[PDB]
Amino acid sequence: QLLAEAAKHPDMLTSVRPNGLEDTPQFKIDIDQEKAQALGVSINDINTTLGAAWGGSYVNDFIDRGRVKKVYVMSEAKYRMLPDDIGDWYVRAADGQMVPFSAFSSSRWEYGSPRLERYNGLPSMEILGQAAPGKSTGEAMELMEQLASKLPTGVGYDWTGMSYQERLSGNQAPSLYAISLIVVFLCLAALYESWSIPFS
Amino acid sequence: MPNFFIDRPIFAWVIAIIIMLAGGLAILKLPVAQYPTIAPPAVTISASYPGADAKTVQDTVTQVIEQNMNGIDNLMYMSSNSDSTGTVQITLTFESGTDADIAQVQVQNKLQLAMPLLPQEVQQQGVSVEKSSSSFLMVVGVINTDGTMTQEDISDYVAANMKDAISRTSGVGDVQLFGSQYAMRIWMNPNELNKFQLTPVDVITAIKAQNAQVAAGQLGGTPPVKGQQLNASIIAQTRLTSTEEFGKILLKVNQDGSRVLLRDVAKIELGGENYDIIAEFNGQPASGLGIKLATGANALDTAAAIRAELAKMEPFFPSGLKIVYPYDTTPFVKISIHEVVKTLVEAIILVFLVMYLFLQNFRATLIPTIAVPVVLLGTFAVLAAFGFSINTLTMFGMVLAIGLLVDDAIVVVENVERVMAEEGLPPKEATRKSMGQIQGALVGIAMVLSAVFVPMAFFGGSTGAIYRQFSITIVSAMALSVLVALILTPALCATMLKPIAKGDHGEGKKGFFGWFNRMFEKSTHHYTDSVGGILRSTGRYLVLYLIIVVGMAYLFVRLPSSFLPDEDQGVFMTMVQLPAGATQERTQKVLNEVTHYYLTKEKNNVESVFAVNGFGFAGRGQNTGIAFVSLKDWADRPGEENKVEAITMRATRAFSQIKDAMVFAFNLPAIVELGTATGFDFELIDQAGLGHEKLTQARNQLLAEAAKHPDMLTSVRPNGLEDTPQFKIDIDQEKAQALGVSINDINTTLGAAWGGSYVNDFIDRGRVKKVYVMSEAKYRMLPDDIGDWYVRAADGQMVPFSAFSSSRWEYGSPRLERYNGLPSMEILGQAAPGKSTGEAMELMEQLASKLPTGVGYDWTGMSYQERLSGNQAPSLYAISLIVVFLCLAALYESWSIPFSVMLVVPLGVIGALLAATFRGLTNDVYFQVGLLTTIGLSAKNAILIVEFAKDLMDKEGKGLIEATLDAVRMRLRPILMTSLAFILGVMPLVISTGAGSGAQNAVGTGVMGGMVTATVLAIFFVPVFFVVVRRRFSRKN
Amino acid sequence: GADAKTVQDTVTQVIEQNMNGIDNLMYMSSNSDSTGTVQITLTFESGTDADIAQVQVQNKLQLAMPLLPQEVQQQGVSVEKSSSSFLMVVGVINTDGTMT
Amino acid sequence: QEDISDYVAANMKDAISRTSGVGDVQLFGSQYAMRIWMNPNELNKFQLTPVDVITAIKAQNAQVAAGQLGGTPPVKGQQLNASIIAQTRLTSTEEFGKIL
Amino acid sequence: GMAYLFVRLPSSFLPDEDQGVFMTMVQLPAGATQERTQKVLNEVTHYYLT
Amino acid sequence: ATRAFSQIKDAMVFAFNLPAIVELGTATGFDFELIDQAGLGHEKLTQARN
Amino acid sequence: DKWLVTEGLKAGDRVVISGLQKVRPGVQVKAQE
Amino acid sequence: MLELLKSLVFAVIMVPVVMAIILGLIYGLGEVFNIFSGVGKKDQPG
Ligand SMILES: COCCN1CCN(c2nc(SCCc3ccc(OC)c(OC)c3)c(C#N)c3c2COC(C)(C)C3)CC1
Ligand SMILES: COCCN1CCN(c2nc(SCCc3ccc(OC)c(OC)c3)c(C#N)c3c2COC(C)(C)C3)CC1
Repeated sequence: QLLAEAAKHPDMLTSVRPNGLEDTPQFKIDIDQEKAQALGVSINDINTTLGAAWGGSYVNDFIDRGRVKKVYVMSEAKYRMLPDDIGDWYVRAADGQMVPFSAFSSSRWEYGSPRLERYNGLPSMEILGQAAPGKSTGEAMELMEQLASKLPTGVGYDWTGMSYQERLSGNQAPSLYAISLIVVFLCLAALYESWSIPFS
Repeated sequence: MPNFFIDRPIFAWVIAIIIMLAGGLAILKLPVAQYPTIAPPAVTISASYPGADAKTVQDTVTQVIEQNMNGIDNLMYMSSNSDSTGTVQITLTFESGTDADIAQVQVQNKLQLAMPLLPQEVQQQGVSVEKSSSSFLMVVGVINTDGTMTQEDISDYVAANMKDAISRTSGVGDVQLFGSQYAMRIWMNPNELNKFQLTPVDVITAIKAQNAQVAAGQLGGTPPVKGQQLNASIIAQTRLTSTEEFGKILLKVNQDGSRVLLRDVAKIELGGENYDIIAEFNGQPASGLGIKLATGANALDTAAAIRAELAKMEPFFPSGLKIVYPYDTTPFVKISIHEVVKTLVEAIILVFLVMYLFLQNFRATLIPTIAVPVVLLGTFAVLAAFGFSINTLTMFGMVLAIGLLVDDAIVVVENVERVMAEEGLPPKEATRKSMGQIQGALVGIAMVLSAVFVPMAFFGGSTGAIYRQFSITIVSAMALSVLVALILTPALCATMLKPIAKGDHGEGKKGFFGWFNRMFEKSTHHYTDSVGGILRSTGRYLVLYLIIVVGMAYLFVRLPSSFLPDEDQGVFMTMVQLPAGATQERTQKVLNEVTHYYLTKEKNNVESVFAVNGFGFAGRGQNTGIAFVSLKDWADRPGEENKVEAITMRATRAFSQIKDAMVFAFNLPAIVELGTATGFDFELIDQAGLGHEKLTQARNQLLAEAAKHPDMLTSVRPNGLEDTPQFKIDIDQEKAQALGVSINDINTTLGAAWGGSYVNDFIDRGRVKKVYVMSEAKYRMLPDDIGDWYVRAADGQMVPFSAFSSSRWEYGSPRLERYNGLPSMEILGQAAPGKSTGEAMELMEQLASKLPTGVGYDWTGMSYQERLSGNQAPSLYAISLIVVFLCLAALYESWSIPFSVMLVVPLGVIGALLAATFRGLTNDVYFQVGLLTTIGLSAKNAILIVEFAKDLMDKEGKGLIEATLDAVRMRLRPILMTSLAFILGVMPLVISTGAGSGAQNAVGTGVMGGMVTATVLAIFFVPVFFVVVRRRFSRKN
Repeated sequence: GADAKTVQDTVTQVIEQNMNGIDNLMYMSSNSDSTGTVQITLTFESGTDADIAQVQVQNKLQLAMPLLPQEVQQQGVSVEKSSSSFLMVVGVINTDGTMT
Repeated sequence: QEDISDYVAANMKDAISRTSGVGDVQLFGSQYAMRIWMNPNELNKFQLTPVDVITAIKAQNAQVAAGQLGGTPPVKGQQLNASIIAQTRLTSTEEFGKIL
Repeated sequence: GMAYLFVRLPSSFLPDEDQGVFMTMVQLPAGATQERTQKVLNEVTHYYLT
Repeated sequence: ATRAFSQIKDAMVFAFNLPAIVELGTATGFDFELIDQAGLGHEKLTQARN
Repeated sequence: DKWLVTEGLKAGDRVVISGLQKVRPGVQVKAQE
Repeated sequence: MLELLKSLVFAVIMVPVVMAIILGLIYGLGEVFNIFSGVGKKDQPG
């Protein structure tokens, strides 16, 4: 609704875009965990197989030109590309026989947002955007503040990063002229010896 | 050059008005709290090893940590404990003055010297290292009114929704829960594990494995094969998210699918990290926050927004959840932020009364009403560059300083009003004709005020942080009350005035004041007939004065050197203490009575009772318990009988009737370790390696020996716990393995049935919450239920514990404390009421000589404050005595000349010592500021009287006998306009009680009826102090 | 190699839940993703010492570490004062193609 | 030496390192650590490895979170609380002697 | 002229400095590979070098 | 000391004195590394030092 | 919630239950039941 | 604002009463300040 509200002002808000990525498909593998135990396999033979072949796993260090580098086990690339490559991974049962992942693990697909961006313990979705060529941020950020206060209470708008320091400039930089010049409005009476010369 | 601001006068007018908003920007920048950082910076390391007694968690956790603590900076006393709920709490009381943030991390990352040497359950549970003592801002009781939510049902709602959201709010530094949240309390039914031939190993080994998020891989990952167009992310076994999904955590299945779900061996439900705390709030169960200040203390904006951010949560409350505040810092100061401003406005009028007293004008009298509100907010502004805060030690420090900013206001307009009132010259020159002879004396109008802060940096510690809060307060009340009185106020004697007749005594004054202005003439001749008759009696009034000060030390030795008074802080803590090894059912049953006692017999005083079963500030457990008690505002209850000490002493009487519990109560300061007001707190040590029972016989011999001297060592009690029984199991190793078991199967059974073992975490509602396997209640509740636990042999035949685990009872102290790397015990103590603590500290040492080898003795709390300094009054107020001798000798330009202004020090302390008789308060720090407020102004009159005698020796050339007879007679008309110039400012300080009365009614009559010795009784002797100097040291012979 | 729905739950929600009253804070934003990377960004008040900050972040993280499921630090975590300005961002390339 | 180095360690070092003024105390010996001297012609007698000597000492000499009789939560209707002593970390050469 | 040409004067914070670099970011469909994103940065590099 | 320590065989016995900072020696004594960059190991670094 | 005893006590004896702080051996007892 | 109703009537009665007790002090005891009469000076250093 925000890009229904803020991207539809294309003159001023140029390229208002999100940061938090769209919900990619994620590949749920239902380890049908009783088959994954009735077949004879311990599941730690499975989660280590499923998660240090597809996964990539630190093992230990090694020495290389006298330098410590890591040791990574992983599947070779052409054996972890597809849901077909589920079926090629073999796990060992109790009695030493080998069982495939396609014998028990019933795969499927689901949503999932990779960039789960949080905020102090609150999930969030960051949104970027520039201002118009020839115009400024303050006539674009307050334009966003016309379009961020549209939403009801429940999902709030925050202004920070570069956006905090201009939200701080909007609270003290024209207000800098008050306490600066009033001291100057009181410097003159010391110099000119009258209340009325600071009127001039 | 003082008139460099006068030679164009509005060059002096505006600079004070510059302070009115260039300080006014910083008085809104300045944050509020009731109390500054009094406490020395402590570091509380809270380890937790659940289900293990003292001697375990002394050995597995505490001794490992205390071995590392060698190479850290600036500790006072590294106090500890180790109790039976498995908690360590070592407290590194550091040096005062040095910071916390550098000093916390120096002991927080060399706790990482031996984090692996701690067992991998306590470093799987918690070592939380805070930089805070017990200064809470407020406690927020969350309370279920209906009964649907239990106690622990509250606590995750506080954790998952409030703790983070309350710690969002500014000013909030630390947030605890008395919860904490829904750990998945895996129970175990040991007559169901034996059904399936399992142990608590395989329940753990499943849940550590079948409940574990896996590094699941990515389809189309890195690198791709050349020719890949699909990229997803795998979800492997998620951390399971339900009580029902742990239900189908698998166990042994056979090869034909005869499964064992874990819900057949476990009454799976959500629970707590520990049930060691059963809170209660008016009979119904509560959780609770505990909120602390952010360093950079904020209490105006914090608690106003802590409430305000809490106002977005009553739409989100479940059925009958209420929020109530059993404690709060701020309503102590939510009313004094307005009234101490409102007392000041009438104090302005009390100084405008002084302008209304003799002048009785309406345009020449606006000078103090504009001289005052410049100084009060500039007083904030300079300490806002010091960074210190408005507080009940500093707003009280400036409700005194509005007597100490007006006492220079209406003496230098009235010296100008004096000089214009015998020769009638206009104030345009009288602002110079007064200053032409005393220009080396308005560097003197704050010069004993320059001499009463130079050791106020020179107090260290807890009480040393108090004098600093009055130090820079009386330096800003020195500086910008004199830089508006040497510069502004002489220029303020030029414009708004109504100049007078030819030497106005007050000829044409018509009123009943004006006839009483001829009783202003009653003390014209009589105060001259005083000093003229004091000069005739100059030999018997010389020798009278050294024996009106014999009652000084005679009152001061019987004025007991106590500490800060017990304020009615609106709460009082009620401690229960059951017998040794009394269960949590009994304590709640006693806290049923004590809650029913504080409610149904004191409805009028007690707002409520937030009662925690199991918490002990003395030490947690099951036989202890605390009742946080909420009191009310004094607009709801009257009188001394409804103050704290009257409430608590009525309580402890009826607590003799409650059997099975040694119930009492007490009051709270900010710190809870200030002693017993003749306070010594004592850490008797073990040195040799005698164990604890040989150290215990030392306790049995010296707590008895403390009871053998009731004359000196009155209270004989330790803070710790009596040696409770604790239940040894002879896991019979040699028997056990021969029986066919392994030993690691035993201890993971025994240590996760009877203990409660953390396993891993699960995910409730997108929040990470613990998983504790534990035995059910009815199966770990007796020594008989040892035999119901079944442990798997080599082959898989089940083996009961009672086949191989004989058992026996024995002692054990379920809270062992430690001296710094050696065992110790917290011996409390009081000197007998109205005695010194230095002999009570020393007698304990030569009664610890009655105790055997390997026993040291050390101190903690305010006792290590006593260990560094007994009393810094006699020799470090000599540098408020000698430093007065050097400064005012510069004025008179003579050695032994300030020996006249040294004889108003007794005439200022006797007024302070008499207010301890006509009300009956003790020697506290606010009595020690009661000296410097009153000898701070006994000296300034003793400048104003006898520095005009320097005009009568270095401008006028009268003889010093009759120059003093002119220092009563020329000085005469300002005499009633100097002593009464201040003492009209102390007026609201009698009938104002409630919330710490004795700082402003006893010290109030230490400054109303205490300044009478310094204003209407010192000045009889002040002029003849000049001649009793200048009749022995006469340079006129 | 891990996911993102439960990289915030293994790693991030633990390090997020020690953040009791952050010393002169303005916001703490974190972002777990599909590569198993977490970047908890604690940004503080200006004028507050960045030197004490990286100290105090690992006195907020290392206030209350072993509320960590301890693999949180066993994988390798790196507190860093990421003033995300750089100096030169020197690239090192191969010209012929022998080195990958 | 080592008969002395613990007496420095168990008594002096924790008393000098909080003697006034003293910062870092660096002990120059050791604490009196139980030195299991294995004997490989006794291992070959009993057919063991140092693995089984380590696995036993990491088991029988292991302090256990033993729990409480009367622990929290109680059953409704309870009157007894105690703590349990499981296997204490064994305090002697003579008690490591009967490490099984 | 002051009061009308100040609130109508656009209120930015900092100008765009010609810093000699500019970052061009690419954003593929949800679930597009490192091969395909490289295949677009074939074009974008070929764009910025023709 | 050192002269009679020439008599002690089996050991290059010598002695010295402690300055305020003890890493210099005979009042000007410099100190110096010889680092390896190219992954040569230590013996080829030692052959550099030999 | 009751100990069973085989020796040490006889029938009809008056077991103290409530108040083991304030009762040292040899005090008057307001022995209610 | 009612304590400015106090300090209308109790800053006009508690200001003269403290002014009246000092009259009981400095004039009542001021008479006995002049009943005491004698010379006892030790002028020995001079
Ligand atoms: C092991 O716990 C250490 C915390 N202690 C100091 C803070 N404290 C305090 N708690 C509370 S209210 C309850 C907080 C609570 C909730 C549930 C609990 O059971 C889970 C629990 O005990 C753990 C405590 C109050 C008040 N009013 C006060 C203190 C502290 O004293 C005040 C008088 C300021 C008011 C509780 C005890
Ligand atoms: C912890 O060990 C590392 C400390 N190093 C610097 C200080 N240095 C020094 N150590 C010592 S005392 C060595 C004591 C000791 C005892 C038992 C031991 O067996 C475990 C042991 O071996 C470590 C050492 C002294 C002296 N005097 C000095 C220095 C150094 O010069 C001095 C003149 C100060 C005298 C010893 C080495």
